[PDB]
Amino acid sequence: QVITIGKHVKGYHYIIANLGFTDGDLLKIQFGGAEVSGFQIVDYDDSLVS
Amino acid sequence: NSIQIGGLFPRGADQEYSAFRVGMVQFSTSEFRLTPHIDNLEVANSFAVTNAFCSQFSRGVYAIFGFYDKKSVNTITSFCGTLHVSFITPSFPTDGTHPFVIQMRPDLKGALLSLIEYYQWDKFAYLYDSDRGLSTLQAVLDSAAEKKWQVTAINVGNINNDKKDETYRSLFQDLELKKERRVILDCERDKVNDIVDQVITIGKHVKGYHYIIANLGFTDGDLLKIQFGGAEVSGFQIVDYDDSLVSKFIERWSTLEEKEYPGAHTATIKYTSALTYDAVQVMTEAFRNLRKQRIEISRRGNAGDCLANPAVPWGQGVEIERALKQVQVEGLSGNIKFDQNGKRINYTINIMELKTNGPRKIGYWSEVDKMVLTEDDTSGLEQKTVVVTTILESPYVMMKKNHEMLEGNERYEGYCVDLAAEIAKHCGFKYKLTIVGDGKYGAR
Amino acid sequence: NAFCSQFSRGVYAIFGFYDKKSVNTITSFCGTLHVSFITPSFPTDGTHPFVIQMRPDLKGALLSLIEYYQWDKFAYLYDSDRGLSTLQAVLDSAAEKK
Repeated sequence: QVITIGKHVKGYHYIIANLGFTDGDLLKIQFGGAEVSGFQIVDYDDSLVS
Repeated sequence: NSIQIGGLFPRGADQEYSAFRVGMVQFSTSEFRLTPHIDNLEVANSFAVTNAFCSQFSRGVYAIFGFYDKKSVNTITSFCGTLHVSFITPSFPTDGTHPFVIQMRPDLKGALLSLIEYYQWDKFAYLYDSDRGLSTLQAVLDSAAEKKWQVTAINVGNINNDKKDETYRSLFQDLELKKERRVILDCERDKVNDIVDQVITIGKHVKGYHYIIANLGFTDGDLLKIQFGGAEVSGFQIVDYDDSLVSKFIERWSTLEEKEYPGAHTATIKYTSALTYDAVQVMTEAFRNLRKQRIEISRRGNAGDCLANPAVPWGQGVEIERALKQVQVEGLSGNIKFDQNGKRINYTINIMELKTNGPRKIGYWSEVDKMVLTEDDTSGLEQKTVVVTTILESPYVMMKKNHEMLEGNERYEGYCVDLAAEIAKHCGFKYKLTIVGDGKYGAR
Repeated sequence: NAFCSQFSRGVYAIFGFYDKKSVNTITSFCGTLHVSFITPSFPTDGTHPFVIQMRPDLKGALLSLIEYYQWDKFAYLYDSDRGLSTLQAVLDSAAEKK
């Protein structure tokens, strides 16, 4: 609904409050203009993870 | 009289071919009938055009119908002038005035150059694809040279699909080198549906941008995802849905079976499909008139070789074409008339601009009467000039010496005249300077 | 008819000129009938098989020459009858080179 009204442009900023910040669709607003930041409890670069 | 006709469809035009069959259901009359030699074949290979053309010549059909390619437009003109075979197309308009060539798509350029001037533009980009022809592209640069316009033209359709993600990101940054706000798009509806998604991907649908779609089915694509974007997108309709004859057909169209007619169990229709349905209305009227004229078309279907040297023509098809251009009926495109070349006249296209409710009409453009807006003042809020009362006083309110040539708030000068701007500067309103009647300051 | 004549002759190579109205014709047959054709006329656009051409391209030298003359603004008269690929090509660089 944000990208519907186009509020992903430069000047906006968004913060997601969970641990799987990378779980949802981040791709459609990857090139939006705003800045979206979050967290990981899980690092994918670990051996035991990989 | 079931008459040998010829029909060549590009593979995929099934809604049109359904709408062809609807007009075949609708406009087939009692006495004379049609022998549809349907050719659902590709349009790219002119050899494949050729063998299918010589097939119906070997069939000796009395009319050929269907679409054509820009690669095959010089092919079919090289034969319809040659073999004297009257062909009818709904596809894009031709350039050269060719005989035995009938076309159903009206021109767009006269309304469009009106619309730019109606929007009163000076500088804009212009994306386009070569595959539809370039006569519009050639035409606009002429007026742009005349109207000193600064036009950026970029062909886009030769980009492959396999990289059709980053080329655009490369592309619109190049438009942001000049930071463009005014874009005219002229491609396919699907190409529009390709590119509009990439715009909303990078979010260039916000306020400040403006887009113009160069087709007749401006309302065909997804307008919904950018209905609430911020930019302004405007276009045209050859087909007005509010007509009775239209709405009757909509009741017929939507009630069709999707399996019995693919792509027909829908609310609205392609305007291409409308010209298909309009053509048979003409095409029955054509064979209607030669029986009213009592003209026999009694010629064999054994027309010989198309490579007969020389292939002898037959002048009844001259008279067939002669009776075509006198046809004036009412269809989904409305009133239709021809020139001496089969090119359409006496047509009128409306202007449709996407709004919050959706698309809406503001005006038309007749074929000769230019862009006349049709006037619906739905602006329920309009910023009223407020009433500023005062009285003539040096140095507060003094008449300008040339108040006669001047007008309104300019005729009044003095100290307070400066101040009235400042509050209007600060409080943003509009106003009108008015004078007290009796010339008194005021007492009970 | 002249093409099908030499096909009826079954000649081993066809040679000569062509039109911009017939360029889509001959490509629609040399790809089809697999007949190697050679032209000296203007260069083609699509990479077509069985199509041999003798005229080299002009656009790479010409865009060099404008930059060699270091230009910014100019008129450009042209005729459609030779093709328009040069016209399409220059507007791309003109958009790039403002």
